[PDB]
Amino acid sequence: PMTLGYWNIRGLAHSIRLLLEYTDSSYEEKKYTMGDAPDYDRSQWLNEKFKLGLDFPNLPYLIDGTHKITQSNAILRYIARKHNLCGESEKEQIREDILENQFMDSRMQLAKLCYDPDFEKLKPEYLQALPEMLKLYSQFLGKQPWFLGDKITFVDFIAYDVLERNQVFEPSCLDAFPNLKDFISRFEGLEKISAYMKSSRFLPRPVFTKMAVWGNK
Amino acid sequence: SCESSMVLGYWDIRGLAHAIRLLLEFTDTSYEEKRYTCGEAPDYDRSQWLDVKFKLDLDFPNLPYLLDGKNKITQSNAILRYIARKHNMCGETEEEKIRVDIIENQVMDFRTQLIRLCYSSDHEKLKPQYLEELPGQLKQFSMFLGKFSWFAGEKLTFVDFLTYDILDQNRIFDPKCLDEFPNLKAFMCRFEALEKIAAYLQSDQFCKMPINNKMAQWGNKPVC
Repeated sequence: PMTLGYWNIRGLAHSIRLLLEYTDSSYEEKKYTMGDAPDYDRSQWLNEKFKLGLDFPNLPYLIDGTHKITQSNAILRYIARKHNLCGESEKEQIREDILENQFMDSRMQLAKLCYDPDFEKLKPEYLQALPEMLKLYSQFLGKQPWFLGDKITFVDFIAYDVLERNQVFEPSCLDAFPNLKDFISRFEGLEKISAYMKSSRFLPRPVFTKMAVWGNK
Repeated sequence: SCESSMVLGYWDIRGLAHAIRLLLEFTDTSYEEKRYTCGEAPDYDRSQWLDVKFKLDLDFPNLPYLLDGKNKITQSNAILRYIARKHNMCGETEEEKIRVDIIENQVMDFRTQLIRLCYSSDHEKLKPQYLEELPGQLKQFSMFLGKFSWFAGEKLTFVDFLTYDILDQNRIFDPKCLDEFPNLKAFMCRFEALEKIAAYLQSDQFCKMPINNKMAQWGNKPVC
């Protein structure tokens, strides 16, 4: 079936795995292990990196028959279209586009922080700024069940990943925003998601690669 | 006429809005532009933006932004996709769509490295590293393009505007970079040859726009 290749980490593969499960897509995973020693040995990937025939060799990648796609957002949009989990009307599409980018923004914001050596002093800087970020997402969500309205689209899988990840970084962050806290619950409450979360194939952590200051391993 | 006069707001810089301005021009989209100035002194005073920032009714206040009547968009790729969608300049077939989605995110990865290199204070010491790694990235773009007219295959889409912008900036940084890639060079000419693009590229205001904002360690001044 389909093959998903990425590090044995949550990272950028989280949203993809979730989407795959939700859609009951038959797939296999090719997990790559990274070195722990000073030399974070990535040979396991590198030795295979150029032998896969991808146009732009990178992790994660999805191989579906003759299709070999890379880039998280491209993989999600592919599976989404394949299962009709995308916005239809121009309005939904606008929300979908702004959110996709906006959520990548937040992801990179946390990522850089967690990999930056000055994590200790930078953490506070991040924490105090966090609320205004969540405020915008809460307001945008409003009283809707899902970000694109009543229908759950691929954008929600990006949302869950970044929001839930921030919550593990700081449990109380979503308290002041019950709106967003209920989202996570509702999402994890989906039959296929809950089932997958009971499965050994879950892998919720580590968050980042072994060379991150926070959430490594 | 269309007379939409949708307002495009961004700094008085080429930067991210370059691909958007080009797309608007190409598709004959009637628009009005709002340029924000920055401080040149050590205190890069960006209050000009900050004053109106929370008064534009944007769900996520940011730059650039596009106000098309009841539709207010932010995030570059969302703006490009929006305008392009209205003119069917996105992939029509599953194969074209895949290419578009890969390119869009790929040029993002590429551009980020450049921005980082150009804005960083260590711009000089980092400069060589970027260059020694540059041909590899350009290589992949040539390999991906192949014998197609456009990156989406045989159809002009928004991703061509994005690819052009980043290849142009790199071309400016190192004119010789595209030489070993006659594939890319043909793309650049073919793109700049489009009536609307050619006219705009010769335009006065275009020539007076800096590549990057004043605080950038490169391209912060107008070039030709």
